[PDB]
Amino acid sequence: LSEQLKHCNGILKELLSKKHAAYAWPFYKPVDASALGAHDYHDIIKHPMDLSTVKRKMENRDYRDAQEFAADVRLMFSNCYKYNPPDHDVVAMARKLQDVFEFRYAKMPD
Ligand SMILES: COC(=O)[C@H](C)[C@@H]1N=C(c2ccc(Cl)cc2)c2cc(OC)ccc2-n2c(C)nnc21
Ligand code: NI
Repeated sequence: LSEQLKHCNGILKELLSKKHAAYAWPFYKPVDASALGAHDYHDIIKHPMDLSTVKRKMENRDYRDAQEFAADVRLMFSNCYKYNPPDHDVVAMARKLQDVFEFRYAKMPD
């Protein structure tokens, strides 16, 4: 459980690492809707999430189990799949980052 959360922290660090930066970078910080001209973003996405928030929650010991952590990471991807047309580049980047997440998350210590 402590062990499971360390696995989660390792994943998080990987998702933030240089190795994945080419597709992970849109997920590094909260969506700035005004900056992007996306004035409908917060009407469509009721629960924003991003990797810096996941990181803060982990550093603050907010996550009590792996399932809670996974739910936030997956929310982040779902927000992207909900807001953007499925043929947009940002969606391809999300799918690639999600593949990295899901395959390593699956190796949960038990
Ligand atoms: C106008 O609509 C947008 O730009 C989306 C809201 C936005 N697209 C993008 C986006 C659009 C095109 C490319 Cl190639 C990459 C990211 C986006 C860009 C960012 O730059 C700091 C941060 C977040 C996003 N992002 C995420 C995550 N989900 N949607 C987006
Ligand atoms: Ni889940």
